[PDB]
Amino acid sequence: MSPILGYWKIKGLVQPTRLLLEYLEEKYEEHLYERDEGDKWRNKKFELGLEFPNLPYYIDGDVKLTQSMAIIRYIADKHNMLGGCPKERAEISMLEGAVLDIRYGVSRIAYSKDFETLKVDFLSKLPEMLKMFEDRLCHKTYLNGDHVTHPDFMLYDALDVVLYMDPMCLDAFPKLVCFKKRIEAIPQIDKYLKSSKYIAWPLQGWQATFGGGDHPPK
Amino acid sequence: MSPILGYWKIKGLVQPTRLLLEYLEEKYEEHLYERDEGDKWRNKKFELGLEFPNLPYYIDGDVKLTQSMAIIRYIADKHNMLGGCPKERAEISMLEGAVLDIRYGVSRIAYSKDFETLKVDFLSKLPEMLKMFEDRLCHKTYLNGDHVTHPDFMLYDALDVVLYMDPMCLDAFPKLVCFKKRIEAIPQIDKYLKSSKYIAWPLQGWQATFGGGDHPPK
Ligand SMILES: O=C(C1CCCCC1)N1CC(=O)N2CCc3ccccc3[C@@H]2C1
Repeated sequence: MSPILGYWKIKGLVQPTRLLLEYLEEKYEEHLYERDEGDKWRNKKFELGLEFPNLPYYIDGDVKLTQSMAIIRYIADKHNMLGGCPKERAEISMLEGAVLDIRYGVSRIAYSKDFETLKVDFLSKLPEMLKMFEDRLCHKTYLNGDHVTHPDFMLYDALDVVLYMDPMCLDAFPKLVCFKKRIEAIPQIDKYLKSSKYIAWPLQGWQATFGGGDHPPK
Repeated sequence: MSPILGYWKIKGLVQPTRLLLEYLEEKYEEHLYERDEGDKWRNKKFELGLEFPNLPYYIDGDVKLTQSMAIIRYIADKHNMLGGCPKERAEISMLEGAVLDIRYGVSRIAYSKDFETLKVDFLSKLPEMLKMFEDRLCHKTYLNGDHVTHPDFMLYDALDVVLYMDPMCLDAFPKLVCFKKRIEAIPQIDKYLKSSKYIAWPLQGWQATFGGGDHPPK
C-alpha cells in the first residue's frame, strides 16, 4: 500500500524528499505533526517499529527508515537515480554534502538567541559556497547534467531557505536564480507548489530564532 | 599511484575514513595541515582541481572528492561494502546518519563559549541515542552483522569522542563498550592505533572549546 512519510508540518529536513516524491509522481501519505502535538509523537515514537525512532520516518513495508538522508537516497535509489558506478555515486554524494553545508548551516545558527551576530558571520561564507554551485551550473541544466537528481531538490530547498535570511544573496548568482525558476517550472513541482499540500512555512521548527513562528523572514 | 587524503592533522571529520583505509589495508598518502598552516591550505585550495574545494579532500585520478561522507562512501563503495540492494543501502545510510547525530552533536556545541551550559543539555539526549545502538548490537557483532561496514568506524570515532566529554557515558551500555574493544582488537586497527600515523588529538580543530588544544578532555 501507499508509503507513509511522517514529519512535523514544517519544511525542515523533509522538504527535498517531498519535492522528489512529487517529481517522481509517486503516491505517499503523510503524518504531519503540528506544534501542539509533540505528545502525539512521543507516544507513537516507539510503537511504530523504527529501529532508530526519529522524525522524519519513512515506512514502506519493504522498509521502515528514520534518517532524512537515508530516506531521500532510498527513494532515489528505488528509481535508479543514485549513482551508476562508484565514481558517479560519489559525485552525487559530494553534491549532497556540499548543499547540507549551506542548509545545516542555517540550522546550526537558527535557535540561538545569538542568531543575529551569528547570521552576519555565516553570510560571509555563503557566497563562497554559492559560487561553487554557480560554477557547477555554468554548463549544466541540473547539478549533474540534463537530468534532475535528488541534490537538485536539496539545492532548491537551500536556496528557498537562504533567501529568507538575505533576499539579496543570489543577486550575483544568475545561474543559481535561473536554476531556481527552472525547478519551479517542472510541471509536478509547479502543481505541488500550488497545492493544498505545500507547506510554505515554517522553514525550521516553530520555536526557532529564524524560520520559525508562522511568519515573515529573519 | 597512491591516493592522497588531505585534512588537518586532527581527528575531526576524517578519522573514520582513516580507520577504514587502515582496515581495508589500503595504501594512501596524507597531506596533513598543522595549525600554523591555514595559509598553506588557502593557497593550494583552488589549485588542486576540486570542484568543491574543502578539507578533507580525496584524490585518486579516477576521482577528486571533498565531502567527508562522499569520501568514506566511495572508498567503501570501491570495495563493495556499501549496500547490495536499495534496502540494504538504506540500512547502511540510516546507521550512518544515526551516528552523525551523535558526532555532529558534539561539534555543534564545541566552539561555543556557552559550551558548558550546552554540554549539560546534550548529555540528556545522548543516552537515548546510545540506547539505540546498544539495542542494535544486542544480537550483532557489528552494526550490520558479522561484518564491518563503514558505520562501525563512524561509531567507533563517536564513542571515542563522547568519552572525553563524559567518561562515564557508556557505563550502562556494555555492548557498546565491547563493540569499542572489538574494533580495537582488529589487527589492522591495533597496528594503526600504535602507529606513528595515529593522530590522537585534537578531536576537533585546535581552537574549539571542547576537543581542541593539544590536550586533556572537556
Ligand atoms: O548531527 C548532525 C547529523 C545528524 C544525522 C545525519 C547527519 C547530520 N548534524 C546536525 C546539525 O545540526 N549540524 C549543524 C550544522 C552542520 C554543519 C556542517 C556539518 C555538520 C553539521 C551538523 C550535522
